[PDB]
Amino acid sequence: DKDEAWKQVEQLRREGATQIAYRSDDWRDLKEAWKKGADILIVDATDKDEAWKQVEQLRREGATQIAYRSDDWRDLKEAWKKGADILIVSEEMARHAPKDEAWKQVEQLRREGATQIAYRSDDWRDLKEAWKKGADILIVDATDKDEAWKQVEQLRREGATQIAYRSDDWRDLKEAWKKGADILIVDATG
Ligand SMILES: [Cl-]
Repeated sequence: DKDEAWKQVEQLRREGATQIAYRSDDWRDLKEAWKKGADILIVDATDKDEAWKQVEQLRREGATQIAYRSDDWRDLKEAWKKGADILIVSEEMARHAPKDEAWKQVEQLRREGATQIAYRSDDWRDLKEAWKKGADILIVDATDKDEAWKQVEQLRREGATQIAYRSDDWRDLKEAWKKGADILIVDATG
């Protein structure tokens, strides 16, 4: 629900968070979240066609940290061309053309100015290996909050510099933040 999701952004802003993220398929929803305190606007392209047009509008509106969630490297490339600077990928990307072709293609983009790769997983080893191969942002997606907070904590101890965590509940996001997460993704897509 849009109203409740926006409220999560607002409460996190009131708590002092400065790297709030917001995930939606709709640029108008993302623009409102931006107004309310979200700095990272995640365009959800997971089941949509030409979702890079959402990136185009957000670019026009003046947002500077637009992310694009896709496991299709050609689609991520087009999103980058349309103004996305954070490319959010997962294990599903290595599905097609095995031998890191997809990963390697997103790595070519990472060499383009401030372009960053974010890798999401619910699996610790997956996340660690993605970090080793050059992921800039590590999104802890385990739904066992106990396991997720242990992973946020260990990433901090191991020196990961941009740990992210996703929830539909600002209270969980605040707990992740306290434990070392810097990027707090409000995600009411479910
Ligand atoms: Cl995401």
